[PDB]
Amino acid sequence: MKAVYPGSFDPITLGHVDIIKRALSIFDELVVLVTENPRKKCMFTLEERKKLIEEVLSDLDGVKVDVHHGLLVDYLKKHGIKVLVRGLRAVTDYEYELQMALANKKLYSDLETVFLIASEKFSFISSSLVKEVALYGGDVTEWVPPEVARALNEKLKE
Amino acid sequence: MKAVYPGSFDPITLGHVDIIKRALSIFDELVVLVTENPRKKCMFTLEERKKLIEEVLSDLDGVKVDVHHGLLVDYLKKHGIKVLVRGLRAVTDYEYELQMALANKKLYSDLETVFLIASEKFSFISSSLVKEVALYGGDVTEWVPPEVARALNEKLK
Amino acid sequence: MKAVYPGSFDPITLGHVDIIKRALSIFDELVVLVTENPRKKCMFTLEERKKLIEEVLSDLDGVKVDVHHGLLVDYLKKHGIKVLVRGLRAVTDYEYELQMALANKKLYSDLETVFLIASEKFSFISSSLVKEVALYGGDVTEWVPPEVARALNEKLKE
Amino acid sequence: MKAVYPGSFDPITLGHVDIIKRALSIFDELVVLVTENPRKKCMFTLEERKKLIEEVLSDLDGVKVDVHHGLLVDYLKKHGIKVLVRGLRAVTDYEYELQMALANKKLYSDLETVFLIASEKFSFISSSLVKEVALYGGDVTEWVPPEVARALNEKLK
Amino acid sequence: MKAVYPGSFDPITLGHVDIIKRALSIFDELVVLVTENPRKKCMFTLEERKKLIEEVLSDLDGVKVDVHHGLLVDYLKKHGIKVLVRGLRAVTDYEYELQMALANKKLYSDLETVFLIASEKFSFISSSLVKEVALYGGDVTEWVPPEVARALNEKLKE
Amino acid sequence: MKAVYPGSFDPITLGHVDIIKRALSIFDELVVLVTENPRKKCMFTLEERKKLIEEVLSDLDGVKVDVHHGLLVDYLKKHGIKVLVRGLRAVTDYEYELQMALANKKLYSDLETVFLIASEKFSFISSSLVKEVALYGGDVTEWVPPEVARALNEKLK
Ligand SMILES: CC(C)(COP(=O)(O)O)[C@H](O)C(=O)NCCC(=O)NCCS
Ligand SMILES: CC(C)(COP(=O)(O)O)[C@H](O)C(=O)NCCC(=O)NCCS
Ligand SMILES: CC(C)(COP(=O)(O)O)[C@H](O)C(=O)NCCC(=O)NCCS
Ligand SMILES: CC(C)(COP(=O)(O)O)[C@H](O)C(=O)NCCC(=O)NCCS
Ligand SMILES: CC(C)(COP(=O)(O)O)[C@H](O)C(=O)NCCC(=O)NCCS
Ligand SMILES: CC(C)(COP(=O)(O)O)[C@H](O)C(=O)NCCC(=O)NCCS
Repeated sequence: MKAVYPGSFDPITLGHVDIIKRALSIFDELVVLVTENPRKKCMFTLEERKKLIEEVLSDLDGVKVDVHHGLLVDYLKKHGIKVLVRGLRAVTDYEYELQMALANKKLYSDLETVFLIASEKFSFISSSLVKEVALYGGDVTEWVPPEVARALNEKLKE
Repeated sequence: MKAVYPGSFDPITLGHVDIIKRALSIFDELVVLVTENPRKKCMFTLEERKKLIEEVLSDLDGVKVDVHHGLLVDYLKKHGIKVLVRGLRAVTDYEYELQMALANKKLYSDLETVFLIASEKFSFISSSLVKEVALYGGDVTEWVPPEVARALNEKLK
Repeated sequence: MKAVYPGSFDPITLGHVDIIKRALSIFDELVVLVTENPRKKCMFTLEERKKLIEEVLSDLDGVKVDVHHGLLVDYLKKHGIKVLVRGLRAVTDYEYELQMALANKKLYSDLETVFLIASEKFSFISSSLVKEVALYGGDVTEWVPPEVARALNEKLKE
Repeated sequence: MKAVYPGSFDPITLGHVDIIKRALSIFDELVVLVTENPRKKCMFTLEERKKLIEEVLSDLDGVKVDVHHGLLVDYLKKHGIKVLVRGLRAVTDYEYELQMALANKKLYSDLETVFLIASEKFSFISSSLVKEVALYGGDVTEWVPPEVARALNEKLK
Repeated sequence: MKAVYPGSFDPITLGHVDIIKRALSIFDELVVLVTENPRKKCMFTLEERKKLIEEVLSDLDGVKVDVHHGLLVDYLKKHGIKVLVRGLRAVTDYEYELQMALANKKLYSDLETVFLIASEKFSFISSSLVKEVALYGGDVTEWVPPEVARALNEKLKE
Repeated sequence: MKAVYPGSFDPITLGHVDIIKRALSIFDELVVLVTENPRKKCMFTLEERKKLIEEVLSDLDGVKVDVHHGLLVDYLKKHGIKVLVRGLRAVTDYEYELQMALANKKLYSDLETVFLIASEKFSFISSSLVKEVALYGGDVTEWVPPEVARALNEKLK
């Protein structure tokens, strides 16, 4: 069965990769969906983020990476996908997640949003933390794949 | 007794209408006050928002709609109003509401901020949700009055 | 207009007294209702609590003190009261309040639960904290009326 | 694929039944597991709760109801089940759920705890609310299956 | 400078040991104070707990282990200690810690309660979790010192 | 022992001054570090903020005021400081403080971030609140030092 893992992935972290790998143990097919969050000004374009994720996930079976500019549930409806996966961390805004899950279900009544728990080691990181630290030249090697560390380093020069 | 229900109402949703109606069961006179939130960029002007609300509330007795550009407690002091009504949702920033209630009371010692609980159906909606969904062409009809759905549709063109 | 301010008041604190005083600015008649909480083992009997509160509020106009053993909304329906007042503190279980308000409104549709915010000075106290400190002989004089400090002291000799 | 939906179910509510029906959209087999919570004193025995749930879910395909007295992950390991399903409400202790998910995953590395969101209607109810209202003679009919309203009625005599 | 690390320590976990080690990098003298929490029924007596802690910390310099049955601030006042150290975890009741810090500062105005953050790995563990798991015969080896795993095993036979 | 109290101090409030005074009873040397928060647009420059704080703390022994534009831990590493002090309020985003403490300790393994509790009177105030109220011409006298009230008044003209 198919699921979508939607997110800004700006950039993708090792926490995200963990959720992807784990989600694949429940859903045979996973779409990692780089989707526009209108409440964020992103560092990387949607396509830059897609290419990064593809490099990073390159030898996982069962995973496809895509981008979406519109209403999330329209992507799912169009492709006949009825499951959304999201990760929950200690630093997650829980009411935000609930609000969106409930809103999405109202817009798409067949939808199920399924949450996995971040492991302890990734429960307090975020893309935002990663970018902030990299932008001041800190080491983010333990939080992101090497592809992403390179990409961040370049963007901090450009 | 008179109370002010202050908010961005950008736009007013069914959750807001519910708090208005319920607040009127306690306070015989309610001022719905469209007030500037300096931490928000608003979709509709203060006056567009007043007009929607007036259309929406248009046969409710006991309600007046107004706008205010300054310090909220100044409106209440000038009009002799000593009660502020606000709604509490599952998705409400509780510390923000407390902070603001306490700051307002510091500024205006006779003030009481009184909170009502949003019903379950409205406890996870907000104007922000409504606008985001409308802006991507989703149906917001379950969350807003039809006057507002119309207004949002126009604004999105 | 009539309102009920229901609670364990076990014992009543200066924080409760503040909410009573403030609620009386909005509601002409206030019933302070000593109500059984089935999730607590109380220190004082319902009647001991009623008596302390009466001593403590003795010269406030507009306040009546009463006790109730049953379903809270039944007290209100019986007496034609449609407003419940509760205080909100930094240490309040917000979800429990919200749950109870919404349950109470499902049981009694005309009901409105209204919340006042505890002042900063009382926003981190509770009857529980008071009892625990008095139990170990600490001074609770800044948190409770003198009558209550007295009653606590006696109870911790018994 | 099999999952276990573990809980006190003391008693089962319409919120739990909703999660069960929805989980069955994802998992082909669901074990509803009446499991001992050592931080709770139950109203009904584990076996009373099992019988109630079996009455309630009687014509749902794909569900089994069972009881477990020990460590949750031991039941899953024993039966080769590697998914746990839980529900998330507005009134859920989030940090408790995370703790327990993380602890269970430590104890059983192949485990995944999967969370579904309770609908708005069921996001502010709990078994504990139901029992407290029932015990004071309040109507809990909109929160529990009729079977459970009956059982609560009897127990309170 | 002297500090007290007060707690139930029922039993001491690796999370507590981490806080102790780290607090010693700031405070040259640390008193680990096994103190009675009246809102808990403890598994081990205060003396059992002291003994376990002493076994566990046996070759740490700068640490003393003690017990206290009364009001915490009375121990501190008696011994001229003005700093209390507590740990903060993702599963900490933050309002309970604040309440108690503020209450303690009210009862002893010179006191400062200082909080350290638990590491990610210990941020979701508690003595309570440990005891629940052990009680049902689960491995708590990664969460407690071996002395404690042994003590827990014995207690679960007794 | 030396500690850094880092913050935007935009502007410094009486709550910050209280944490400074109290931190000085534990740490014989305190550096108040005006540091860039990249998630905020500041009202005052780093140097305006440094100068305010210096006026405000002028007769406190043991305190130095400084500014830093980069990674916070780099300031500490450079100066051999291994303690960071922060304040906890009712209105503090706890998860954010935790996240940053843990991240900082990852980047600088000798570091301890140590938290003091804001007194009740300061537990619901913030520089943001102050700015918002001052902006609308409200009295912020009870929340900031008179030097800061003045500075805010100027800025608003
Ligand atoms: C990108 C995301 C999925 C949120 O993910 P994020 O937390 O990784 O930013 C986004 O907010 C989203 O859903 N965008 C599309 C708009 C939409 O479908 N719904 C918003 C109303 S629920
Ligand atoms: C509009 C509102 C009442 C907030 O309502 P909102 O949550 O609907 O945005 C606003 O923040 C407000 O009070 N605005 C300007 C006046 C003021 O006094 N602000 C300081 C509050 S301490
Ligand atoms: C005593 C109290 C008011 C709670 O107040 P407390 O927080 O002061 O203990 C009580 O829990 C209550 O409302 N009712 C007792 C019985 C009842 O009505 N229970 C169901 C409420 S949904
Ligand atoms: C605690 C509970 C009964 C279920 O919780 P519920 O009461 O929230 O429905 C849970 O299912 C459980 O696991 N009980 C058995 C003991 C166990 O495995 N404990 C360690 C959990 S980390
Ligand atoms: C031991 C502890 C610090 C709590 O520690 P714990 O949270 O590890 O159980 C305890 O509750 C305590 O202080 N006990 C004695 C009673 C007291 O002095 N104060 C509570 C009044 S603020
Ligand atoms: C960002 C901030 C100034 C926050 O302080 P504030 O809460 O007073 O704004 C913080 O003190 C800090 O660390 N800033 C510098 C940038 C940095 O080092 N960021 C990585 C945070 S892990």
